[PDB]
Amino acid sequence: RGHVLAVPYPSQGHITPFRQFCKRLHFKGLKTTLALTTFVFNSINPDLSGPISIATISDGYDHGGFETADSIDDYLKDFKTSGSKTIADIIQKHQTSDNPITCIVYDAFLPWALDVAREFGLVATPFFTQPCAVNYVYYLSYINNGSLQLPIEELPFLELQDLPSFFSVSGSYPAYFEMVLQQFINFEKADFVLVNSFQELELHENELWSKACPVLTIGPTIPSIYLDQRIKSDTGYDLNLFESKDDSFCINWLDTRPQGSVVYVAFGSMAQLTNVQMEELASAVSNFSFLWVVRSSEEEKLPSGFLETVNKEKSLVLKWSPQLQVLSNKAIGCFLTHCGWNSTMEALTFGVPMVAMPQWTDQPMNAKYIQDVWKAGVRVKTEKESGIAKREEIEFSIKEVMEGERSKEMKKNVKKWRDLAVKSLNEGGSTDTNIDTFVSRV
Ligand SMILES: O=c1ccn([C@@H]2O[C@H](COP(=O)(O)OP(=O)(O)O)[C@@H](O)[C@H]2O)c(=O)[nH]1
Ligand SMILES: *[C@@H]1O[C@H](CO)[C@@H](O)[C@H](O[C@@H]2O[C@H](CO)[C@@H](O)[C@H](O)[C@H]2O)[C@H]1O
Ligand SMILES: *[C@@H]1O[C@H](CO)[C@@H](O)[C@H](O)[C@H]1O
Ligand SMILES: O=C(O)c1ccccc1O
Repeated sequence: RGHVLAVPYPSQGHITPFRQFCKRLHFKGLKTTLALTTFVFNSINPDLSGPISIATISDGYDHGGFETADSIDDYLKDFKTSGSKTIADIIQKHQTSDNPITCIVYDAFLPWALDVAREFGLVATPFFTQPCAVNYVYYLSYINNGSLQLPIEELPFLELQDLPSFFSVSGSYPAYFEMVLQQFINFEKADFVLVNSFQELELHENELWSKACPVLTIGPTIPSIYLDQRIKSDTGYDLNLFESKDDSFCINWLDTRPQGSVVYVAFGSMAQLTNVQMEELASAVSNFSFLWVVRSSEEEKLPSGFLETVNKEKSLVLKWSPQLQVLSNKAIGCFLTHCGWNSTMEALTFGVPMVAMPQWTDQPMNAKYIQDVWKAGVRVKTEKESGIAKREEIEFSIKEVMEGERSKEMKKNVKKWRDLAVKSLNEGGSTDTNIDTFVSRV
């Protein structure tokens, strides 16, 4: 008779793994309530794929969300204040109910949630939505104090341009940098540490980070239908902040294309590219058959007249994609990606080789593992005066994944991950066992 209150950070790349993890807990017999901010809750269009219980909380920006904050530091500060009160509201209200909350799974970005869980005598477990290698680097910085020493002794192959953007773009995003460092301020006092990865994907880094902490890999959070198929209702991502266009057009359009012919291009839910970068992309893209996601707020930055000179026989532009169905479609030749962790793990488990074009935060690390560890893609060369990828380098990287000699080797190397993820989610696998360890304790 346990009840987990799950609290993601209010963004798509964090709500999705949290929701998928709750579906796994429901399948194991554990009730969950998902705590969403009021702005996010009123932004979702509910087409559910499974049972869901949602409580709303506040970050202090119910009306406008993050865009109405004065600054990133004010947003996180108000969210700790408002979010701590409204999380406590849910726990207190449920204390006289059939199933009082017994545990808080909270986003590692929000370590103040452990203070609330302690105040009510609850089990507390941070949930890291980024891979073990990224988190371990941040842990090493924190136990120093905000500084990392290259080379990292137990990971000597990493260079400065492989690190999270906060290290290589000096002074960038100081409040977000303090946030990722402060994920470890009280993890000492946490019962477990949960991570959206699976052990066979980063054995070395999972082993290293586990010496410091009790870490439980519980991923990948990809819907059950694509992998182990143990959860029959888990057919897709069902908490979308972005309207889905009514997905059939894009997937009908992909079915007409020859196998491996389409270059899929997407940058996640919040990355913003410059006009100069959009033009180098739009030029490089146009030498190929492509499916490119440009979010509605980014359409301004494409060259004027572009969305009409597209060749509609071979190519298509969307505001948002059904990315899971896109990546499982065999018209896809390769994935030009910003290397957000969900998109990386989705590309890996589906066997789609990548052109890595990291933009910031943990993306450079994922780009490095994509190219040099998993050997499932190549990283675009960026010119150093700008940080920008020129169209000729973007085109070279696409062709290297689409057709070169290492292209054939990268396709077989990435096809191994599906069965390893499936094995991990099935009975007796590392993730399935780690979920049972967590459920037993709760
Ligand atoms: O057009 C799109 C682009 C992204 N995604 C989903 O949005 C999530 C993006 O998370 P990620 O960690 O890759 O990037 P972030 O948005 O956090 O930068 C992923 O689950 C993708 O499958 C989608 O459904 N349609
Ligand atoms: C972190 O700061 C960045 C700006 O540097 C914000 O864009 C980001 O806000 C996210 O933006 C998404 C839309 O692009 C929303 O889906 C998400 O809820 C919101 O958190 C900040 O988190
Ligand atoms: C932070 O800056 C990056 C570029 O470095 C951009 O991709 C994001 O949109 C912004 O939040
Ligand atoms: O939403 C994310 O994926 C994210 C990742 C790193 C830093 C800040 C963020 O909002």
